[PDB]
Amino acid sequence: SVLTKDRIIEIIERKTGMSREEIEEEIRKIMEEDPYLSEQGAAALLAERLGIDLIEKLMRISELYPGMDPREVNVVGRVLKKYPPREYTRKDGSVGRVASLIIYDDSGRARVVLWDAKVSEYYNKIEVGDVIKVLDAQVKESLSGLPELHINFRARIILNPDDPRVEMIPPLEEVRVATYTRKKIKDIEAGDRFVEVRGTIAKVYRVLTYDACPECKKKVDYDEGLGVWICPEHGEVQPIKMTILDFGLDDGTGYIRVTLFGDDAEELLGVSPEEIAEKIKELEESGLTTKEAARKLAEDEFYNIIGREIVVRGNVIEDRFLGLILRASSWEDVDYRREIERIKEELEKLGVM
Amino acid sequence: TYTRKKIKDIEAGDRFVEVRGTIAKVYRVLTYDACPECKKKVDYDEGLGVWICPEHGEVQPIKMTILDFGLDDGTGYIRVTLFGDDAEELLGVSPEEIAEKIKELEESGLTTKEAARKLAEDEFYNIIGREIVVRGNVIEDRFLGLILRASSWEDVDYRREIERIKEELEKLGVM
Amino acid sequence: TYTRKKIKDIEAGDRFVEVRGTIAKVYRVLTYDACPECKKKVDYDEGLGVWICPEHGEVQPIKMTILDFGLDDGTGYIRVTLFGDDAEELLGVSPEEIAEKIKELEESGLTTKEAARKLAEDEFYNIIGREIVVRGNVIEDRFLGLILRASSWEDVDYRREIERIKEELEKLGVM
Amino acid sequence: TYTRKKIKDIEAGDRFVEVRGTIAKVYRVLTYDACPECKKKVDYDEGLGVWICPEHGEVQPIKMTILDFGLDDGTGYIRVTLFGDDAEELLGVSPEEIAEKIKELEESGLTTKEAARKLAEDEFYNIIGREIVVRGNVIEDRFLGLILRASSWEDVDYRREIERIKEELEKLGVM
Amino acid sequence: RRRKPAVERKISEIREEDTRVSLIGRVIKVDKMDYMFWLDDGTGVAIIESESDLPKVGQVVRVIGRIIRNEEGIHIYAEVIQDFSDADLEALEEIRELERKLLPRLEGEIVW
Amino acid sequence: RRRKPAVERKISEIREEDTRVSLIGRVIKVDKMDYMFWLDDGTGVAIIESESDLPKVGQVVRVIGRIIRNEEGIHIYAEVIQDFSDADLEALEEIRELERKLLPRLEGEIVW
Amino acid sequence: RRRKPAVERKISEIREEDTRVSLIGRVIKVDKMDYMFWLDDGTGVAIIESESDLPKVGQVVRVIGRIIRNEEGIHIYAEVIQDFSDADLEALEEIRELERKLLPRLEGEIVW
Amino acid sequence: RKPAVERKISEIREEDTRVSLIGRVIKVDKMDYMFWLDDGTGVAIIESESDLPKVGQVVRVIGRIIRNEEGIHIYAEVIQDFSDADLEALEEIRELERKLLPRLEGEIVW
Amino acid sequence: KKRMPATRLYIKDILEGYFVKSEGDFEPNYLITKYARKVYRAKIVGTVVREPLIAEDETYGKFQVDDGTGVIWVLGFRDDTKFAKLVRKGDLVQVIGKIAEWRDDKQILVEGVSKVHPNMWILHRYETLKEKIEHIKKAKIALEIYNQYGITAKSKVIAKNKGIEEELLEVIDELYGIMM
Amino acid sequence: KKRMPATRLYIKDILEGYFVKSEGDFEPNYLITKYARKVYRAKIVGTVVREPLIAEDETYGKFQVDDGTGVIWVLGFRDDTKFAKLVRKGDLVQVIGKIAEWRDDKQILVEGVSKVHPNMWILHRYETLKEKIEHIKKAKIALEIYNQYGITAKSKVIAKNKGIEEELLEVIDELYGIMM
Amino acid sequence: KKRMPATRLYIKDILEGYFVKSEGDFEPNYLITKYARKVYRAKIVGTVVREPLIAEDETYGKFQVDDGTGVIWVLGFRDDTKFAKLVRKGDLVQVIGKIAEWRDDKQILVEGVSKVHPNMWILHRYETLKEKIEHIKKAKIALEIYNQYGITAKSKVIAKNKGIEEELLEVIDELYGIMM
Amino acid sequence: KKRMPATRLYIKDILEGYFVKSEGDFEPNYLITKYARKVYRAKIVGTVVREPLIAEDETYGKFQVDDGTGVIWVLGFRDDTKFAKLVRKGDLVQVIGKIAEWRDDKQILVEGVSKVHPNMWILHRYETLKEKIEHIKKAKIALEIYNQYGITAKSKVIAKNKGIEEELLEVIDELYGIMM
Ligand SMILES: [Zn+2]
Ligand SMILES: [Zn+2]
Ligand SMILES: [Zn+2]
Ligand SMILES: [Zn+2]
Repeated sequence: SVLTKDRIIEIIERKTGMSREEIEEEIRKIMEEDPYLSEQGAAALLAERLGIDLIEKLMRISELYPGMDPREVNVVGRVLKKYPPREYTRKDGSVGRVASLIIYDDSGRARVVLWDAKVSEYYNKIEVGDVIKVLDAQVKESLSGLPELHINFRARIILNPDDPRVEMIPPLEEVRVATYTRKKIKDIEAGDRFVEVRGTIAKVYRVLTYDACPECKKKVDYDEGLGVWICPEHGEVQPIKMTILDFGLDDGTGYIRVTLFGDDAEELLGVSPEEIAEKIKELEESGLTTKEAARKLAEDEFYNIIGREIVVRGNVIEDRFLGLILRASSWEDVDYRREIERIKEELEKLGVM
Repeated sequence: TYTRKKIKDIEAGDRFVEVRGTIAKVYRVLTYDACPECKKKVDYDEGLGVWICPEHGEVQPIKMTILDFGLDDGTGYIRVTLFGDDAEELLGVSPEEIAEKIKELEESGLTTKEAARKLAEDEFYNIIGREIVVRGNVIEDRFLGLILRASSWEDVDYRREIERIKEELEKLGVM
Repeated sequence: TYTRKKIKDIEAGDRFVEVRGTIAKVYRVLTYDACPECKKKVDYDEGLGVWICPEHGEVQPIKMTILDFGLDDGTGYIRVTLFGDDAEELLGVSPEEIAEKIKELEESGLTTKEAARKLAEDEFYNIIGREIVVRGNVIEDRFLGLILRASSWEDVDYRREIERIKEELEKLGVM
Repeated sequence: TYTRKKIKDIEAGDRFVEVRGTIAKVYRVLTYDACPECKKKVDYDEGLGVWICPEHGEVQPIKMTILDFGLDDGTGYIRVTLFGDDAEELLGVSPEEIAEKIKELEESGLTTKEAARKLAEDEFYNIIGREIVVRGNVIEDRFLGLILRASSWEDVDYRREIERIKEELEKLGVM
Repeated sequence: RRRKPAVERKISEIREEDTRVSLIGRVIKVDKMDYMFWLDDGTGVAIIESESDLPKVGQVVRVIGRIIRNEEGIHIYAEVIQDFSDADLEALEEIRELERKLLPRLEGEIVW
Repeated sequence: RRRKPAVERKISEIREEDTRVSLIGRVIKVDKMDYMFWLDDGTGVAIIESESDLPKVGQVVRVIGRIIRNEEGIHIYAEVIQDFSDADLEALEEIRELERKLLPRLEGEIVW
Repeated sequence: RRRKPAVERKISEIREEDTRVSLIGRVIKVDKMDYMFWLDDGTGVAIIESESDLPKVGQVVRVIGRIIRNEEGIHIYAEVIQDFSDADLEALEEIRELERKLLPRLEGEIVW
Repeated sequence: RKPAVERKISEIREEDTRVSLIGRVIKVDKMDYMFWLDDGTGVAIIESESDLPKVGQVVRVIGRIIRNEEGIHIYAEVIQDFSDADLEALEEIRELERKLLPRLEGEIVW
Repeated sequence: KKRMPATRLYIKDILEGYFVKSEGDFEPNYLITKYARKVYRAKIVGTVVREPLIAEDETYGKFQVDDGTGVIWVLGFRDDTKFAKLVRKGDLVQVIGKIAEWRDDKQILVEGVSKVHPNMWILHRYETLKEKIEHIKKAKIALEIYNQYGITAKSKVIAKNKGIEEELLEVIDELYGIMM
Repeated sequence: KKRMPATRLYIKDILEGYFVKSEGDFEPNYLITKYARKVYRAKIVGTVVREPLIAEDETYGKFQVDDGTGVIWVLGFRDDTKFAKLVRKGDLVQVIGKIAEWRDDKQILVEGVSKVHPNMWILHRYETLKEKIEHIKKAKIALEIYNQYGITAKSKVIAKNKGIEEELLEVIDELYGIMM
Repeated sequence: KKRMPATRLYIKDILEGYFVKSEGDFEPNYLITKYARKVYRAKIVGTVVREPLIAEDETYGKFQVDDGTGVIWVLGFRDDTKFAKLVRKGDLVQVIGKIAEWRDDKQILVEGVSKVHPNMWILHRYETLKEKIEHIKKAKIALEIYNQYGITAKSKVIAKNKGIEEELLEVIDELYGIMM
Repeated sequence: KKRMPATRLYIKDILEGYFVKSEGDFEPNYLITKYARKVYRAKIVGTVVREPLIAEDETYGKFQVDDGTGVIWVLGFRDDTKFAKLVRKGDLVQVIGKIAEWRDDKQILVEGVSKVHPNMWILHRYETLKEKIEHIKKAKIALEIYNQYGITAKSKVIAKNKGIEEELLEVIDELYGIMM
């Protein structure tokens, strides 16, 4: 709300020391020049001439945490990754149109989720490497513990703003990440860390959902005698359902088991964990056991992801009953030209050309 | 017996006339009450609360269908009306269904005639462009011109029409 | 000098009449050679094979444009023919470019009238719907009705129209 | 004479062994020349052009058939080979038909082993699933392990097996 | 559900039941970091939230937009901004009063 | 550049220059494993392929499609297949004769 | 009739014996009323006749179709149409040449 | 579906629907395609569809009973011959089955 | 060979008018507003609120116009889409065209569109107001004349004596007929 | 009230005709064929060739029609697109509609489409041939009556006493006026 | 290069067993009975209830086998369909084949079927009961060894000195794991 | 509990390999290619050429895959038939699966089918070419040790220290036995 006519007079009285009658005379001088201005507008113009009108008076992504007033949301960012739009069912039963985007600055990175009609408004016009100005939006905590940006109706997105912080964003080429290690399957042993493997999803072992702490993102034990979930890191907490996925990777020289946790599995399957929850529940309603229902769910409906190449990375460990398994920190789809270059250099080593 | 005649030669007062052609338009579709024995119109009396047929006394009303469309045969255009059984035989839907449809249009907040027109043009638009041969008599309306009241209708007999065209070609000076 | 007159009251033989209206259709655009100084059609006589103006002698003609469109003002439809440089001002384009456009359209194998009408319809369709004031003399054609030859044109005024409609309301008795 | 035994206890080097079971799979069907007196394969000499039998001098060879299949008794799986006329009675097809059929197989561009396999699996599949009693000896082969060479085969005797089942059931402790 | 029509009202006479508002007036000054500006009508000052185009100080313009009601106050989501500084306003206000004092009775007469 | 319509021609009178043809005949044998069927109109036999559907054997059919000419053979790729089981062929042939007998002279009438 | 693999060849190397060919290129000109489009792969321009759908102009596409050989010209009877608007053509041509100049010799080595 | 049931003429029960019987044909009738069986203890009326057995041989029939007001009739569907067979062993093994089987599944758990 | 003039309307009068669809081929579709005005071709002045929506193959192009009194879908079909290529969202326009129906909503089949100054918007306001009040009083005068006799030769004669145009009588007759 | 009858035609004769677009309100756009026949509504029988392209927003529909002599683009706009839902590839239909011009290519704006039996196809062919023969005979009879004498009052007398319809002569005169 | 011998079963046992699907390329599927028995190849003797149905393209052939205990669907794919041609309705046959579960229902994949004599059917009842009693007594005498110690060296040592196969302990362990 | 890795192959290698059918239930079927390579599971990339064919009772589903050198059949039986509904004509798919033989023709049983991008197709070409070259090199290296030494312990040790893998030796021996 703009300051009232009396409020501006009080501010001008404090910042200048002129009496109310003197200010009223200066106001009366104004509409003589412009009779179409309001009394409040005349006071605002007088303050602008006096230099007082700045009553209404650099933020990065790192300092942002859930719970800010959207009015304070003013950040910039260059597109890092662009996800295809997805579909979600609203609370009323209608199906909504949901899309996610990845942007970054020199201070950090954040995940933004674009909702409903706005996707047609901004998703089409936005491309990778572009700069986005963010205002009046909501901040939410992710399953990974990093802030997520929810673009609702009140939120606004601007293409190519005239902000000084645009130039200080590093380009995509300068973006640096970890190195990990590229390795073939046949020559890895237990305990080898930071290893990446590219291949084909050849088998779907298990899909599960279970309750976990919403703060440290780890499983919570439910106490039968007490009736709540006790986290031995935060005490009693409200559980959140998160999913795990166990599948098998193949490369042409071997075949290994890989475990995916939480958000990455969510993106790979493309369904929120809640649906996994009621599907598991309604399989349980058929009298089947938990693990049998999990295998059935993995087999009957999520069979469409077999045969798609991925590039996973993580740390490998050994189990005495299962063999070698690979806990995946994260996964990314392929990049091709790089793999073509590797094949070319391998041909050169072979001594064919 | 019925006599075949081109639509151009149709004048008010002719009887026992049959016409071949195509359905070019649909004007109205509806249903109304009639006596269950003579299939004639009955009058519902609000004061008596009963239906009176001045041939059978009080009777139980039955639904009969009224259909109005337009027929064209390449030389003219005539409005044709169909009553009762043959109408829903051509449409292929039980008359009680038409009664339910016109009613459900009525409580929508719409009056009877425009509801009938909407029903005619919104669900029965597939009968346009079908070869039809009708038999009946012509009657003049001071509001609508010539009207053909079809007693009954049937599909076209191909062989007779082929022979007619052959005869006309022979007469014209080719065969 | 110049008298205002509603279209509904326009009859043949009216002289020095100006109307306010809206361009509701474009009929034809064309151009041709005429005497540069008196703005009159010159005859390309084939006996001497020269452009003669038989009121000034032998002259070298220059190009000028003719436009034929239609005007509507909420009371009746009239046709307007605009001559020469006024058409250039209204369209904002030189006559010469119009000339080579006409040539390149007609060389495609089209009649001069048909090519002219095609040019009018497919290139000058963005001027219809605007508000104009026409000013000229009314002529009668046997096969065209009433046609207004425009001596000059000017865009509509605002305060004069406002005061005239205000005084008309005063005559009405609303205030 | 012949001693009853079970497949689980069958050991190489055993002779005069009689077993009962069912045919599960057929391995090979072949026919080759042999002496008509000692029923032994004759040696064809390229330098002589004749089939010498080095126990009766030169003789005219005659066809004789060899069968290879597999037997199950519920306790083990044994490959078994049968000679000549016993296979004739079991299969019911005279050897010249087998010779003609195999030759029919090899003009297509097939050598002996796969052609015999195809003929066995294409026209002699109906004989598996039929109970058979075999009598013969156990032999050991470096690749095929245990093989029962059947001197003769006989149909299952139901009553003796029924009484054997009854007496073993009594020894179990049921009655 | 057809789109609702715009209704012309003044800042000092803004009603609660309204949703879409067309406002005619002068901007006093603009804050660019927020893409927002202050619009003066002659009877009040309003907050107008621009999306992609920003005006300049001292021109009479007409903006059609949506109103938002919250605890913060009255901030108007601008949708379409148009220039009007080269125009009349006295006759506009006059026809506004005439229009308002004539419409209530016009449809009152003439039954069916 | 208007498209050439389906010229109606006989199998025994198939011309080299044709690109799209229509036939009316009867199927004599069908091979569903290869999507082949043999069309015999009484004056010759031709092979016709299929997109997804094959008719059963013994009924009159009409096929509109493009001619595939190569060294393997002269066969027609079907595009549209219709059933003329109840059709009368004699009248159709009679009008075909009447048409190519009359039409060329008919167009000669009328001047400019 | 065993089905022949779709042999892939460049436009200017189209042979007379070829039956089913796959062509990869771009559409520089299309026609919707004839439903026919021209491919310009750099070495030449080709006429392709579609059945139900057409691509746009300038977007890289791939097509698999049979050959229409006649005195009029060389047309290809399309059946399969896919888009390649974002592919590395240089790698494709490099691997094509590499495959061509390797494989015939590779089968030569080893015996039985 | 319902597994085939085998029963006996004098002990046939109402609850049974599809039943197997064994008996000897004593006489037939072609007008109704029907015939009579005896197993030494009773008479069974069997209504065949088109096939006809002969009199005096032991046979087995798979049919379904028709419990109507017209009398006793068996809607037979299968007949098979056993003239070469025995039956005392069949009866003894049936008795063994009845006196053993229902006890066996009750033994042991999971 | 004549063309009837366009009449200037408020959009609201267009939305809840009574649409008479033609039957023969020698007369056009038209609209009868509440106060018995016969409208053939409409002409409006107003703003555009949304981006024009035109198909990729320039078959049809439609957008929206608002005069502060309603929402109207201005359409242009086939080769009329060129008109829809002249409009960008956020500008005053003047539109002229026919009136037609679809899915129970009034739509203007476009015939011409142009950009125009606000002063013409004020002119449109004044003109439509005066025309509306004129037709109101004329129809009110004709109401009792219709009610007392209806359509009779004496009624036509006396209506001519008061100087009421002939058409209004049958306009009122058709309006009353469509009342039932 | 008068709806003029629909005449049966070959597609080629429709695609070859001369189109005259009416200017006034009370006149329809029509097509004068090569042999001086005036058609308002066309009724053809043909085989659907390609699958109907129906807009997702339910605005326009279109499909092609062949009958052995030409292929034409049958359209349907606005509320008429429902008709373009009743047919599919391979069908054998009968189509009745108006005549429209677009991009120098003729089209039929549909007002009715319905499937038929092959006997309808044969009868349609006979009927169109016979009707064409009759009209070309009449035009041959009238051509010399027009060209030798012209348009005179006694020319109409001659036309009526020899059984020549009056409309044929001004149709022929307009045809010539077009072709010069 | 080994083959496990087939085993004779009641149909209800196959119907009400537990299907363990091996996932490695060096172990096949198998079936666990309620009484802790491992079955690889089924082998039953019974009567067909329905006529064989065979696909026209010779791809799959299945029919129904019944003995009074249950009805089972015996299947053959591809070239095994010839077996489905060897049997006519109403006969008393013997079937030997594999085990595989479809839509939560057990199945027998055919490998060999033959005509037989009823005396063998009595022999079949004899043999199946003789196997049943021995295996159930073995399970009974091994259950205490399982649940007293578990998977320990001493447990299997005392079991093998008692006269019980060691693999039965692992079979019981697998069945108990399937229980929970 | 092991599963052998899948190999990447040209269709012209699957068509011209030798199919070895295992007899024991503990070993799977396999195929030895012309250049002495044993394949358990194949993994091809190809374009579908015809519409997927589905059983009405959906006991099987099959379609055709082509990459540029030959056309092969993808089958799915019983439970797996769902896979045959994941693809449509005109797609660029990647198929991982097993190998099956039926009427002297080699076919693939699907185990996973997934759509890919053209860049996947290019990667497939490059990778398969590299693998083929490497295997040819190793094969010609090991062939002369096989021929001039034979299968002896010292020969195997020399192969081990000469960079030749062990089981390739009996691969060569099996190929030589089969070709005989
Ligand atoms: Zn916690
Ligand atoms: Zn009555
Ligand atoms: Zn001059
Ligand atoms: Zn000898």
